[PDB]
Amino acid sequence: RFPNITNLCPFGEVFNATRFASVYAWNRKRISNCVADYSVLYNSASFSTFKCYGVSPTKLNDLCFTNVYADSFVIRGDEVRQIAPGQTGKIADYNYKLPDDFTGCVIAWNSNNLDSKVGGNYNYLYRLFRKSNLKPFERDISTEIYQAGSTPCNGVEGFNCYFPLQSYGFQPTNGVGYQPYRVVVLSFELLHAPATVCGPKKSTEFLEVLFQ
Amino acid sequence: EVQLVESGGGLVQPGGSLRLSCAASDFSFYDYEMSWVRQAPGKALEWIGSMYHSGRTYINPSLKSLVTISRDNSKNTLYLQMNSLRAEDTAMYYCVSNWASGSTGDYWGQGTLVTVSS
Ligand SMILES: *[C@@H]1O[C@H](CO)[C@@H](O)[C@H](O)[C@H]1NC(C)=O
Repeated sequence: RFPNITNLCPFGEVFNATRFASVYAWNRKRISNCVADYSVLYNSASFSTFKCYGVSPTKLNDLCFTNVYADSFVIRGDEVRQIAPGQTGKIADYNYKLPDDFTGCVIAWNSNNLDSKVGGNYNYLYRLFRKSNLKPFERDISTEIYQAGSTPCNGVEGFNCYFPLQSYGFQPTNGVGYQPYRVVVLSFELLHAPATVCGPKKSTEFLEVLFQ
Repeated sequence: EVQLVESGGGLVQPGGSLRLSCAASDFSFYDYEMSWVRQAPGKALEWIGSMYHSGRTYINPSLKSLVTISRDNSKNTLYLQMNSLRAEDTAMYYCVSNWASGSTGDYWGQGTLVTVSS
């Protein structure tokens, strides 16, 4: 049976969460049976990135989807550009990979005020390396020893054998490329099935996304 | 009822050690991570270290010289050992499952208070 689409989508539970995931353990939340008003989301805060792929950005208040997935994590400023299709680097290769045919939006903002501390916040981690690149929307939460050279590890950390996770360090005096950014990736599912997420019935065209 | 219970914990002299423990209802609480986290008065939540499902550990790089984390799998119990404690180390100490998943995907213990002074 076709779904009820009357409630407003609970974007606040994602965007306003107290503590974000570490990027290697990025958190996914399914969004369904609700009305996504992107004009309201866009005006809810000052975002430094708000870019959509695989979809017309101005049509977002009129488009319908079978599901929306909201993926959230923290990275440093210089890495936000890697959250896009066809990028490479430590984040895109080993932590969070978007597909080439990505359908969704990437939303990010500077969280120096919340996520950095005098003396340094080490609470957020990233993965340093993997034997192979992540597939799109793959999550790796394992902690196997990575053989960085020609010495066999036999499961032991040591010479040329590295533990694969690493703390960021977030102090408010960091340069902006080393300051924390909270990221939300909205993935739009398009299965051949009844829509469960739609824009508002009486909607303005989502024009404000053009004038950043 | 409560699924994550810290014990140990109480008064410590400056320069002393304390060992904390955390008993889990189930071993799935170590999938994928179990963490020790503390909160000092005045201060923000500070992650101390984690033990991952594999049995390996990663410690806050600014505290690694003072902290050890270990597990007893039969008892579903995680241990925190800290040495050379100072007044700064007075805090509520918590055991958190899947801390790296953020506040919407984690599971918190009740906490145990550790107080340092003369
Ligand atoms: C998050 O918090 C602020 C203030 O409480 C609010 O104005 C904003 O709408 C919230 N963001 C979302 C996406 O709901």
